[PDB]
Amino acid sequence: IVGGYTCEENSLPYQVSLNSGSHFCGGSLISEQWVVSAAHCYKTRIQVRLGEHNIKVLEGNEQFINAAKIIRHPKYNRDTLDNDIMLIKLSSPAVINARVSTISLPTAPPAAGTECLISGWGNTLSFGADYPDELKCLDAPVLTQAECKASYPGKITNSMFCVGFLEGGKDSCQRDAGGPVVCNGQLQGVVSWGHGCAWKNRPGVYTKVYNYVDWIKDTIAANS
Amino acid sequence: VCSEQAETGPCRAMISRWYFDVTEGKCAPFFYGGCGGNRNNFDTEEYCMAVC
Ligand SMILES: [Ca+2]
Repeated sequence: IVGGYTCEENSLPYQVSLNSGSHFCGGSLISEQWVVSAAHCYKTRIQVRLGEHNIKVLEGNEQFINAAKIIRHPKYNRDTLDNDIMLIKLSSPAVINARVSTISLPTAPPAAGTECLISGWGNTLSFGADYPDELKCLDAPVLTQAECKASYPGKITNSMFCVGFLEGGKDSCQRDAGGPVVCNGQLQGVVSWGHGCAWKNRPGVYTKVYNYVDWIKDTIAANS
Repeated sequence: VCSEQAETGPCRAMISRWYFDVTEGKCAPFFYGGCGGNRNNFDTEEYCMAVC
């Protein structure tokens, strides 16, 4: 997260981190057994970490659970990043509490101008690398479709939308992928891609969770 | 292929990888975003030095 601030200690109970040798992506806990992330974050083996704030410091609230099923969207396009969304089924149910909890699936599409909350342990610099140990947040508006298509001519698909600032300075970044965009208490977005981080006229591009609500439900039922 | 700059690409994941650096004449680590970029991009240093 570039241009953001440190999240309050217990505030995003649904934020998760995906882990192999190390933290490489975020995710969102949507039921006690299922996580939403990005398809491009797919690995063959993933441990999920819940209840985290400082990924380097054991604080006592964390749950570490291995993925038992990792499921990319059937129509995910590796060249266009169309349908960049993924489900992880945890091998045991997460224990729901003050520090580990579910975020709602959207009941409607995002509306331009809505202020959202984006979070993750992503890079905090637009040039160079500075990876944080503590969870960062960013308040950012949903942009209009015109704004989104103008910044990325010929690249915005039906599964994509933009959140951020055309003037740059504030954005998600590397290691934020798969993490949540939350608007009015609902998960509207999955961190996906962008040109640079926080560059002028290159807002972050996100997967539109609302378009996969039926897919999410059916997949969860098919794998119960 | 062995002379492309290390490109992290548009995706926002953080994946430890290797590229050949012409200036240093040896392979080095970089963080790759997980999609796009170019072929100067290896999983291991040994494999990088193998190709470059
Ligand atoms: Ca911790």
